[PDB]
Amino acid sequence: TGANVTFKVKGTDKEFTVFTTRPDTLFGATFTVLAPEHELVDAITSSEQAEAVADYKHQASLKSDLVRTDLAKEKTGVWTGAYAINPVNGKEMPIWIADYVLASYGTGAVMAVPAHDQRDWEFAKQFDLPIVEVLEGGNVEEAAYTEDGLHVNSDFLDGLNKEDAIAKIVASLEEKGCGQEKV
Repeated sequence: TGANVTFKVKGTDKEFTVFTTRPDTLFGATFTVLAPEHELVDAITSSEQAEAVADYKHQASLKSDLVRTDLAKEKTGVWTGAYAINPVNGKEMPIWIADYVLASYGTGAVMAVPAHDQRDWEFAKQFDLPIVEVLEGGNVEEAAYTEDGLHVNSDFLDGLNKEDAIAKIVASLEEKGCGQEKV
């Protein structure tokens, strides 16, 4: 009961898809995270980042899934040198690779919404990435707010609930060809 969302890689011919349960949190997506093992990684890595990205892929391949998805472990990762385009507002989002995302978790790609996902939150805090609230009810600078609330900072989604916003966002994307609901 989710949605596939497609992100273009800025300045290239490349794209990747993320599967998300919460397409309505799209305006809160401040970066994207690919599993170190994702197919796209080598293609979009900048020449400056290439060596750190290779050391990081090596290090992550030395860790089991269970270790990598252990919430208590320090968050770890490296910037690819590339940016993704948010299909709803064209904003640029850095593309990082990180342990905590597995190649088998969905598409191996997540749109990170640190304000409302604990793992993304901890990664954003670790790496000083921006945190933007889109569901009201919490204090996202101090703790991820992982519950439902009315939308804010979300343009045409402002004031709606989960069911409503999911409907509108999905329509907006299917019409553009940048998304679609998947089961």
